[PDB]
Amino acid sequence: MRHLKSGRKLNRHSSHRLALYRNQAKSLLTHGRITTTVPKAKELRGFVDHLIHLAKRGDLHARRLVLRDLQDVKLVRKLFDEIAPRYRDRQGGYTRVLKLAERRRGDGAPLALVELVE
Amino acid sequence: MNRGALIKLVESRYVRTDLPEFRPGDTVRVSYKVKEGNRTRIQDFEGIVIRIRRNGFNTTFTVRKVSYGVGVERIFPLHSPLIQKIDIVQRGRARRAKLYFIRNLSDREIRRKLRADRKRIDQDRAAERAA
Amino acid sequence: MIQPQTYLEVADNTGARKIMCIRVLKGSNAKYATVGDVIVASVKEAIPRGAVKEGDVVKAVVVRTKKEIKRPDGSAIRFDDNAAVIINNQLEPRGTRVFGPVARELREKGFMKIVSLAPEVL
Amino acid sequence: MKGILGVKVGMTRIFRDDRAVPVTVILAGPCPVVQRRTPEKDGYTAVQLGFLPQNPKRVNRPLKGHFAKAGVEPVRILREIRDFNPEGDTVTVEIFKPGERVDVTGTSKGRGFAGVMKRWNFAGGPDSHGAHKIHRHPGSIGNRKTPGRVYKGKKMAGHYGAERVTVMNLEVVDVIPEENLLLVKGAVPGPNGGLVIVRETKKA
Amino acid sequence: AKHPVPKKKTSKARRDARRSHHALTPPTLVPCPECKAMKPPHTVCPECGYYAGRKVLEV
RNA sequence: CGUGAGGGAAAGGUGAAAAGAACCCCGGGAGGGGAGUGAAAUAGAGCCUGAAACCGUGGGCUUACAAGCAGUCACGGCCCC
RNA sequence: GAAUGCCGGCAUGAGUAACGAUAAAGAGGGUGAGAAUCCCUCUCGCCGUAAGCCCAAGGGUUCCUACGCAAUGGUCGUCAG
RNA sequence: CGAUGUCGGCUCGUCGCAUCCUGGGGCUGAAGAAGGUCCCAAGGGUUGGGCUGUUCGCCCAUUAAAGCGGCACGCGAGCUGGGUUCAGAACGUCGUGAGACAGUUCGGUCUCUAUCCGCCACGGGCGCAGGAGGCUUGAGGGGGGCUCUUCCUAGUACGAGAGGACCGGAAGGGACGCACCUCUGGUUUCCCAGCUGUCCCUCCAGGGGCAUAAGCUGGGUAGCCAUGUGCGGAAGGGAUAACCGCUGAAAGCAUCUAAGCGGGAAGCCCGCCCCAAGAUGAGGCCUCCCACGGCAGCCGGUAAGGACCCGGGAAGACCACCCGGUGGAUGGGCCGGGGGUGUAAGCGCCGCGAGGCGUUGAGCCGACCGGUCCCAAUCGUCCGAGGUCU
Ligand SMILES: [Mg+2]
Ligand SMILES: [Mg+2]
Ligand SMILES: [Mg+2]
Ligand SMILES: [Mg+2]
Ligand SMILES: [Mg+2]
Ligand SMILES: [Mg+2]
Ligand SMILES: [Mg+2]
Ligand SMILES: [Mg+2]
Ligand SMILES: [Mg+2]
Ligand SMILES: [Mg+2]
Ligand SMILES: [Mg+2]
Ligand SMILES: [Mg+2]
Ligand SMILES: [Mg+2]
Ligand SMILES: [Mg+2]
Ligand SMILES: [Mg+2]
Ligand SMILES: [Mg+2]
Ligand SMILES: [Mg+2]
Ligand SMILES: [Mg+2]
Ligand SMILES: [Mg+2]
Ligand SMILES: [Mg+2]
Ligand SMILES: [Mg+2]
Ligand SMILES: [Mg+2]
Ligand SMILES: [Mg+2]
Ligand SMILES: [Mg+2]
Ligand SMILES: [Mg+2]
Ligand SMILES: [Mg+2]
Ligand SMILES: [Mg+2]
Ligand SMILES: [Mg+2]
Ligand SMILES: [Mg+2]
Ligand SMILES: [Mg+2]
Ligand SMILES: [Mg+2]
Ligand SMILES: [Mg+2]
Ligand SMILES: [Mg+2]
Ligand SMILES: [Mg+2]
Ligand SMILES: [Mg+2]
Ligand SMILES: [Mg+2]
Ligand SMILES: [Mg+2]
Ligand SMILES: [Mg+2]
Ligand SMILES: [Mg+2]
Ligand SMILES: [Mg+2]
Ligand SMILES: [Mg+2]
Ligand SMILES: [Mg+2]
Ligand SMILES: [Mg+2]
Ligand SMILES: [Mg+2]
Ligand SMILES: [Mg+2]
Ligand SMILES: [Mg+2]
Ligand SMILES: [Mg+2]
Ligand SMILES: [Mg+2]
Ligand SMILES: [Mg+2]
Ligand SMILES: [Mg+2]
Ligand SMILES: [Mg+2]
Ligand SMILES: [Mg+2]
Ligand SMILES: [Mg+2]
Ligand SMILES: [Mg+2]
Ligand SMILES: [Mg+2]
Ligand SMILES: [Mg+2]
Ligand SMILES: [Mg+2]
Ligand SMILES: [Mg+2]
Ligand SMILES: [Mg+2]
Ligand SMILES: [Mg+2]
Ligand SMILES: [Mg+2]
Ligand SMILES: [Mg+2]
Ligand SMILES: [Mg+2]
Ligand SMILES: [Mg+2]
Ligand SMILES: [Mg+2]
Ligand SMILES: [Mg+2]
Ligand SMILES: [Mg+2]
Ligand SMILES: [Mg+2]
Ligand SMILES: [Mg+2]
Ligand SMILES: [Mg+2]
Ligand SMILES: [Mg+2]
Ligand SMILES: [Mg+2]
Ligand SMILES: [Mg+2]
Ligand SMILES: [Mg+2]
Ligand SMILES: [Mg+2]
Ligand SMILES: [Mg+2]
Ligand SMILES: [Mg+2]
Ligand SMILES: [Mg+2]
Ligand SMILES: [Mg+2]
Ligand SMILES: [Mg+2]
Ligand SMILES: [Mg+2]
Ligand SMILES: [Mg+2]
Ligand SMILES: [Mg+2]
Ligand SMILES: [Mg+2]
Ligand SMILES: [Mg+2]
Ligand SMILES: [Mg+2]
Ligand SMILES: [Mg+2]
Ligand SMILES: [Mg+2]
Ligand SMILES: [Mg+2]
Ligand SMILES: [Mg+2]
Ligand SMILES: [Mg+2]
Ligand SMILES: [Mg+2]
Ligand SMILES: [Mg+2]
Ligand SMILES: [Mg+2]
Ligand SMILES: [Mg+2]
Ligand SMILES: [Mg+2]
Ligand SMILES: [Mg+2]
Ligand SMILES: [Mg+2]
Ligand SMILES: [Mg+2]
Ligand SMILES: [Mg+2]
Ligand SMILES: [Mg+2]
Ligand SMILES: [Mg+2]
Ligand SMILES: [Mg+2]
Ligand SMILES: [Mg+2]
Ligand SMILES: [Mg+2]
Ligand SMILES: [Mg+2]
Ligand SMILES: [Mg+2]
Ligand SMILES: [Mg+2]
Ligand SMILES: [Mg+2]
Ligand SMILES: [Mg+2]
Ligand SMILES: [Mg+2]
Ligand SMILES: [Mg+2]
Ligand SMILES: [Mg+2]
Ligand SMILES: [Mg+2]
Ligand SMILES: [Mg+2]
Ligand SMILES: [Mg+2]
Ligand SMILES: [Mg+2]
Ligand SMILES: [Mg+2]
Ligand SMILES: [Mg+2]
Ligand SMILES: [Mg+2]
Ligand SMILES: [Mg+2]
Ligand SMILES: [Mg+2]
Ligand SMILES: [Mg+2]
Ligand SMILES: [Mg+2]
Ligand SMILES: [Mg+2]
Ligand SMILES: [Mg+2]
Ligand SMILES: [Mg+2]
Ligand SMILES: [Mg+2]
Ligand SMILES: [Mg+2]
Ligand SMILES: [Mg+2]
Ligand SMILES: [Mg+2]
Ligand SMILES: [Mg+2]
Ligand SMILES: [Mg+2]
Ligand SMILES: [Mg+2]
Ligand SMILES: [Mg+2]
Ligand SMILES: [Mg+2]
Ligand SMILES: [Mg+2]
Ligand SMILES: [Mg+2]
Ligand SMILES: [Mg+2]
Ligand SMILES: [Mg+2]
Ligand SMILES: [Mg+2]
Ligand SMILES: [Mg+2]
Ligand SMILES: [Mg+2]
Ligand SMILES: [Mg+2]
Ligand SMILES: [Mg+2]
Ligand SMILES: [Mg+2]
Ligand SMILES: [Mg+2]
Ligand SMILES: [Mg+2]
Ligand SMILES: [Mg+2]
Ligand SMILES: [Mg+2]
Ligand SMILES: [Mg+2]
Ligand SMILES: [Mg+2]
Ligand SMILES: [Mg+2]
Ligand SMILES: [Mg+2]
Ligand SMILES: [Mg+2]
Ligand SMILES: [Mg+2]
Ligand SMILES: [Mg+2]
Ligand SMILES: [Mg+2]
Ligand SMILES: [Mg+2]
Ligand SMILES: [Mg+2]
Ligand SMILES: [Mg+2]
Ligand SMILES: [Mg+2]
Ligand SMILES: [Mg+2]
Ligand SMILES: [Mg+2]
Ligand SMILES: [Mg+2]
Ligand SMILES: [Mg+2]
Ligand SMILES: [Mg+2]
Ligand SMILES: [Mg+2]
Ligand SMILES: [Mg+2]
Ligand SMILES: [Mg+2]
Ligand SMILES: [Mg+2]
Ligand SMILES: [Mg+2]
Ligand SMILES: [Mg+2]
Ligand SMILES: [Mg+2]
Ligand SMILES: [Mg+2]
Ligand SMILES: [Mg+2]
Ligand SMILES: [Mg+2]
Ligand SMILES: [Mg+2]
Ligand SMILES: [Mg+2]
Ligand SMILES: [Mg+2]
Ligand SMILES: [Mg+2]
Ligand SMILES: [Mg+2]
Ligand SMILES: [Mg+2]
Ligand SMILES: [Mg+2]
Ligand SMILES: [Mg+2]
Ligand SMILES: [Mg+2]
Ligand SMILES: [Mg+2]
Ligand SMILES: [Mg+2]
Ligand SMILES: [Mg+2]
Ligand SMILES: [Mg+2]
Ligand SMILES: [Mg+2]
Ligand SMILES: [Mg+2]
Ligand SMILES: [Mg+2]
Ligand SMILES: [Mg+2]
Ligand SMILES: [Mg+2]
Ligand SMILES: [Mg+2]
Ligand SMILES: [Mg+2]
Ligand SMILES: [Mg+2]
Ligand SMILES: [Mg+2]
Ligand SMILES: [Mg+2]
Ligand SMILES: [Mg+2]
Ligand SMILES: [Mg+2]
Ligand SMILES: [Mg+2]
Ligand SMILES: [Mg+2]
Ligand SMILES: [Mg+2]
Ligand SMILES: [Mg+2]
Ligand SMILES: [Mg+2]
Ligand SMILES: [Mg+2]
Ligand SMILES: [Mg+2]
Ligand SMILES: [Mg+2]
Ligand SMILES: [Mg+2]
Ligand SMILES: [Mg+2]
Ligand SMILES: [Mg+2]
Ligand SMILES: [Mg+2]
Ligand SMILES: [Mg+2]
Ligand SMILES: [Mg+2]
Ligand SMILES: [Mg+2]
Ligand SMILES: [Mg+2]
Ligand SMILES: [Mg+2]
Ligand SMILES: [Mg+2]
Ligand SMILES: [Mg+2]
Ligand SMILES: [Mg+2]
Ligand SMILES: [Mg+2]
Ligand SMILES: [Mg+2]
Ligand SMILES: [Mg+2]
Ligand SMILES: [Mg+2]
Ligand SMILES: [Mg+2]
Ligand SMILES: [Mg+2]
Ligand SMILES: [Mg+2]
Ligand SMILES: [Mg+2]
Ligand SMILES: [Mg+2]
Ligand SMILES: [Mg+2]
Ligand SMILES: [Zn+2]
Repeated sequence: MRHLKSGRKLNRHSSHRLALYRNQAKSLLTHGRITTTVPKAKELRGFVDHLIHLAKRGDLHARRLVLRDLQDVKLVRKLFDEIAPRYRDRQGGYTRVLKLAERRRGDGAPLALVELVE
Repeated sequence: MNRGALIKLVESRYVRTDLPEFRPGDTVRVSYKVKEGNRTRIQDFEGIVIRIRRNGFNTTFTVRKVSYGVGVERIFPLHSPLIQKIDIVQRGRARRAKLYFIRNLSDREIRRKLRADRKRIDQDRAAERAA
Repeated sequence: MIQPQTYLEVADNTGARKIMCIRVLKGSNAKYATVGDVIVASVKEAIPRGAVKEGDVVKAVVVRTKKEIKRPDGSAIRFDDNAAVIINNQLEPRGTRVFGPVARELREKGFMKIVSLAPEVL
Repeated sequence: MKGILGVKVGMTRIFRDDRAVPVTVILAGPCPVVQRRTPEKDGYTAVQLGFLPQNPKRVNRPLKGHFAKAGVEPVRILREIRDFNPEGDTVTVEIFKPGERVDVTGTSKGRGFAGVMKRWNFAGGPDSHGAHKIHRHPGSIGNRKTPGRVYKGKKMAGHYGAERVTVMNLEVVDVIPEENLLLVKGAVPGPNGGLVIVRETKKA
Repeated sequence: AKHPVPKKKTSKARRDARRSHHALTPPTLVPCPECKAMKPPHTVCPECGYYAGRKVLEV
């Protein structure tokens, strides 16, 4: 039973799954758009959206919280100066997932794009 | 529908607001209504509250004391109609929500670990200076 | 919540100090004894020259338990030890005084003398 | 017989005569009568109750004609109560009064594929003393050459729950008609949000 | 365990009967409203990169 | 294969003649389709003949209330000559 | 037609068990007919009395570079002992 | 004997009845209470320990009772391996010896993959003469079925006393079963905090990795749970068993019986709960579609509807089931509430300092109860009646 349990496992233990989310965030925040598997894409939304929201608050505390997951000061600086202000009036929904047509050849994995919204 | 609001609505007839706010580490005297034959009296249970277990109307709290060489703990529904009143006997300051660790401490070690909460003692003195 | 092998303190002055439940006297096959229930027990430790001695097979009533006791008012009570008072086949105490608090459930179960001999009834 | 359809909302407890009383709260009515079963027409007696209004843009045409013949707005759920002919065109919580006893039928929570220890309270095997990969296993399932088969109804692992269960003789603790609310003392099958049926008890 | 083993060779009939549920079902494909190419529903078109009526992707 | 003494296989055939398929077409190639050679190309080199088990595509009859060493005797239905 | 016969071929089990340490992955860029698997960058993890370095046995070109992917590689392969 | 694994235990049952208990009876050397003995009765129940490999048995403490047997001394492709039952070793004993002993003693490899039948679950197909969406009847199955104490009647009947009822009535239990999570108590792999060592970011401060597949520790929501909570065994009706009768001949009397009628068990049928029309004997009711083109047949487009695809779900291995798909609150985000943790960072102030106080129940913050179209269920496709005959 899994009744009302939230959050995928992605066949990873605690620290690997957390490092997976942190690494995908750095990649998405760096390039604006990435391609992953659909399951990874869907779980990445909530993770990044939270970091973007804290960037919108903008205070020192928020920056130190975000840094726990992103670590790269120049990247948090990009998040606060460039990324977050284009979401000033947007309340949630800072990322989007769109499914791709062709599967990955070596294992059939369905793929999806994740990107930051305009 | 809002199932949570309906539950809160069923509980509304039974919520009370006359009782004083307290924290784990405070010393409390619970005046509790008790049957014994062929009458019902009020018995006071006084001790350190070591746990407030919150769930709205279903919040409960646990009070520990030593009676005649034996430790005793009582769990009380915070909205029980059988509670006449609760008196704050002392404000203690703890560093954590659950004080189970005092079940293993000598009385001296407890007095050291749960020192008087000056900030909230003054708060009780300032208030209660009512008009 | 007492069963065979469980050790209990002796909350009286019979001379016994530790008893070991060997039976819950509650029917054909009760699994546990709580406050107010009677047990058969072996005396595992006694002070010199008491009414009961080590090796005696005695009856006792459980007067307080470490497993918290639930009550119809929604409250509960829990003691630091598992304690019993040694009784005769008439449910009367074999000592002349009982030590520590005792559960109020005892009164309702017909152990009136033990309830009165106690210093506190919770 | 008298019954009503409902939704299980959640559990709490009330205080009554200085006793804590565990209750399950049910949002029961109101239930329009959508069809009556008669001995002349259908060979038996029962009332088809309706419950919870529905978006008509979701109700297909044969269902719409069934409501229209009853003069009833589109409802999410149709269920029959056997041997019940209510006088009005709408059944509400007021058919029950405090102190009455009821039977409640729900769809129990679903364990999915359940082992023999969860499903049937089998004892399993030792966890040490050489026990070898059989800690939760059923043990023997039979005999030998006679009868050389396994009984029908043998207790084995498999799907468990998400089935109709009726708990009987539950005390109605309160009725709150303003909110179509029924308070039943005790536990009722299924999850919060689940459809339940509340009937007058068959225990005398 | 004691190494269970098939008792009899499976007949051609029983082998192929077991396989009566093995046929593939064809892929679900809709026309892309922009370039008319056949493509899975709810995917960005792989022929023109449109989805929800706008260009999402270089192809 | 065995440290070693020693053990110890499988594996033949295009066609009369290479005339062994230029060139074009799909394909990354493999493979094929045309062209062409030949009396013959299911003699095209994974090559004489090419059985059987075994696998497949097409067609005729038949089969989802039925008890079977699978056949045999009878009758009836359908298909074919 | 049988010798748990001999040699060979091909079935069944079956799209089943398994794919060889639970140190662990993610993304971007490139190459290419083809990329989870090759190259490059960033992030993550693991060893560090070793899972790093040198030497002797044994092995015998496996070394370096170019070209290549039928087979070998437990998948893939543009990579490679 | 080209192998039918062999004791005991554990697990899982099921059956017989020569019945251990519970229910119903006759006789009694049955006053009562308690027994004895036989009859009916297999529905349910039949405890936990000490010893020994033990079966059995004895013992301890209980119990309504601690029943006896069958199922390859039920069950090793289910487990165990103490015993027995190879190779080692020793004792007693026997034998000159090698060695020998249902004598003893210590040790001693128990095999990942289920094809068919069978069993537990779950689908796919076709059928149920038109095709569909609902709601149902219940043939037939299954589940369950236990029992104790105290009290009232009444210290009455009975008995010299001790003791002590029937019948009827009330309360409280034990074990078992089903469901549940309000309470009590667990878990809660990252929800919060504290801590050590090391390496790193960025020097301070603040943080991150690793120390487990949580480094350790104190806590802990939802869920899943028992130790926790609710509820069940019935009642009631019908027919019976042993047994007891009414009326009553054969047989002037007598006889429960030959005609006929009554009473009478935890047992039998029904009643309760669950499955159930593949019940091919394929049931019933409500509602929806329609007689479309071309040659009990076919071909294609439609109809009511349905499937696909997608967002999901206390539903779930896949499948299925259920909800939703912009005419939308389905998941994700964001907002509020709950809940947990327990006073963040930064700054000010006190201290030489570790620290302390204030800002501050602060900061962080999974799942729970809701709100909100910010993100995503875009756009679509394919099936699908024309109703045989008497
Ligand atoms: Mg489940
Ligand atoms: Mg699990
Ligand atoms: Mg969810
Ligand atoms: Mg999940
Ligand atoms: Mg997580
Ligand atoms: Mg995992
Ligand atoms: Mg995996
Ligand atoms: Mg992995
Ligand atoms: Mg890790
Ligand atoms: Mg770790
Ligand atoms: Mg999914
Ligand atoms: Mg998409
Ligand atoms: Mg796809
Ligand atoms: Mg590949
Ligand atoms: Mg609630
Ligand atoms: Mg409301
Ligand atoms: Mg007192
Ligand atoms: Mg105290
Ligand atoms: Mg009061
Ligand atoms: Mg002694
Ligand atoms: Mg004491
Ligand atoms: Mg239901
Ligand atoms: Mg199991
Ligand atoms: Mg269990
Ligand atoms: Mg169960
Ligand atoms: Mg067990
Ligand atoms: Mg166990
Ligand atoms: Mg064991
Ligand atoms: Mg073993
Ligand atoms: Mg083993
Ligand atoms: Mg094990
Ligand atoms: Mg087993
Ligand atoms: Mg048989
Ligand atoms: Mg199911
Ligand atoms: Mg009330
Ligand atoms: Mg629920
Ligand atoms: Mg095994
Ligand atoms: Mg085995
Ligand atoms: Mg096996
Ligand atoms: Mg094994
Ligand atoms: Mg095997
Ligand atoms: Mg076999
Ligand atoms: Mg075939
Ligand atoms: Mg088959
Ligand atoms: Mg192109
Ligand atoms: Mg050799
Ligand atoms: Mg050699
Ligand atoms: Mg040789
Ligand atoms: Mg040769
Ligand atoms: Mg030649
Ligand atoms: Mg030749
Ligand atoms: Mg060419
Ligand atoms: Mg080419
Ligand atoms: Mg080409
Ligand atoms: Mg070629
Ligand atoms: Mg070709
Ligand atoms: Mg060619
Ligand atoms: Mg020619
Ligand atoms: Mg010729
Ligand atoms: Mg030929
Ligand atoms: Mg030829
Ligand atoms: Mg020749
Ligand atoms: Mg040939
Ligand atoms: Mg050939
Ligand atoms: Mg052939
Ligand atoms: Mg074949
Ligand atoms: Mg064919
Ligand atoms: Mg039939
Ligand atoms: Mg037929
Ligand atoms: Mg025949
Ligand atoms: Mg004939
Ligand atoms: Mg022969
Ligand atoms: Mg052979
Ligand atoms: Mg053979
Ligand atoms: Mg052979
Ligand atoms: Mg042969
Ligand atoms: Mg051979
Ligand atoms: Mg062979
Ligand atoms: Mg094969
Ligand atoms: Mg083979
Ligand atoms: Mg498969
Ligand atoms: Mg298999
Ligand atoms: Mg498998
Ligand atoms: Mg292997
Ligand atoms: Mg596998
Ligand atoms: Mg392996
Ligand atoms: Mg591996
Ligand atoms: Mg790349
Ligand atoms: Mg690339
Ligand atoms: Mg690759
Ligand atoms: Mg490739
Ligand atoms: Mg590389
Ligand atoms: Mg390391
Ligand atoms: Mg070192
Ligand atoms: Mg050399
Ligand atoms: Mg070599
Ligand atoms: Mg070199
Ligand atoms: Mg080389
Ligand atoms: Mg090299
Ligand atoms: Mg190269
Ligand atoms: Mg290759
Ligand atoms: Mg290759
Ligand atoms: Mg290749
Ligand atoms: Mg080559
Ligand atoms: Mg290979
Ligand atoms: Mg390969
Ligand atoms: Mg390999
Ligand atoms: Mg290449
Ligand atoms: Mg290589
Ligand atoms: Mg033999
Ligand atoms: Mg053999
Ligand atoms: Mg044989
Ligand atoms: Mg054999
Ligand atoms: Mg038996
Ligand atoms: Mg008998
Ligand atoms: Mg008996
Ligand atoms: Mg009797
Ligand atoms: Mg008598
Ligand atoms: Mg007598
Ligand atoms: Mg008798
Ligand atoms: Mg008799
Ligand atoms: Mg008799
Ligand atoms: Mg019986
Ligand atoms: Mg039976
Ligand atoms: Mg029996
Ligand atoms: Mg015993
Ligand atoms: Mg022992
Ligand atoms: Mg011992
Ligand atoms: Mg034993
Ligand atoms: Mg024994
Ligand atoms: Mg013996
Ligand atoms: Mg003896
Ligand atoms: Mg007794
Ligand atoms: Mg008895
Ligand atoms: Mg037997
Ligand atoms: Mg045998
Ligand atoms: Mg025998
Ligand atoms: Mg024998
Ligand atoms: Mg046996
Ligand atoms: Mg036996
Ligand atoms: Mg056996
Ligand atoms: Mg075995
Ligand atoms: Mg055995
Ligand atoms: Mg066996
Ligand atoms: Mg076997
Ligand atoms: Mg077996
Ligand atoms: Mg066998
Ligand atoms: Mg042994
Ligand atoms: Mg031994
Ligand atoms: Mg022995
Ligand atoms: Mg031996
Ligand atoms: Mg041997
Ligand atoms: Mg030996
Ligand atoms: Mg010896
Ligand atoms: Mg000797
Ligand atoms: Mg001898
Ligand atoms: Mg001898
Ligand atoms: Mg001699
Ligand atoms: Mg001698
Ligand atoms: Mg011999
Ligand atoms: Mg011997
Ligand atoms: Mg022997
Ligand atoms: Mg022997
Ligand atoms: Mg010996
Ligand atoms: Mg040893
Ligand atoms: Mg031995
Ligand atoms: Mg084997
Ligand atoms: Mg397998
Ligand atoms: Mg099978
Ligand atoms: Mg078979
Ligand atoms: Mg079906
Ligand atoms: Mg189907
Ligand atoms: Mg009917
Ligand atoms: Mg029936
Ligand atoms: Mg049948
Ligand atoms: Mg039945
Ligand atoms: Mg009396
Ligand atoms: Mg008298
Ligand atoms: Mg009576
Ligand atoms: Mg009872
Ligand atoms: Mg809760
Ligand atoms: Mg809880
Ligand atoms: Mg709670
Ligand atoms: Mg708790
Ligand atoms: Mg975290
Ligand atoms: Mg650190
Ligand atoms: Mg440093
Ligand atoms: Mg640096
Ligand atoms: Mg620092
Ligand atoms: Mg590191
Ligand atoms: Mg690690
Ligand atoms: Mg950590
Ligand atoms: Mg520590
Ligand atoms: Mg805890
Ligand atoms: Mg923890
Ligand atoms: Mg929790
Ligand atoms: Mg329990
Ligand atoms: Mg009768
Ligand atoms: Mg006569
Ligand atoms: Mg007469
Ligand atoms: Mg008669
Ligand atoms: Mg009668
Ligand atoms: Mg009669
Ligand atoms: Mg009578
Ligand atoms: Mg009866
Ligand atoms: Mg009964
Ligand atoms: Mg049904
Ligand atoms: Mg039907
Ligand atoms: Mg039906
Ligand atoms: Mg039939
Ligand atoms: Mg029908
Ligand atoms: Mg349509
Ligand atoms: Mg799903
Ligand atoms: Mg699938
Ligand atoms: Mg539906
Ligand atoms: Mg739908
Ligand atoms: Mg749509
Ligand atoms: Mg629309
Ligand atoms: Mg939503
Ligand atoms: Mg939402
Ligand atoms: Mg929230
Ligand atoms: Mg809050
Ligand atoms: Mg709070
Ligand atoms: Mg502070
Ligand atoms: Mg601060
Ligand atoms: Mg200073
Ligand atoms: Mg200050
Ligand atoms: Mg909040
Ligand atoms: Mg959140
Ligand atoms: Mg939108
Ligand atoms: Mg709206
Ligand atoms: Mg389209
Ligand atoms: Zn397109």
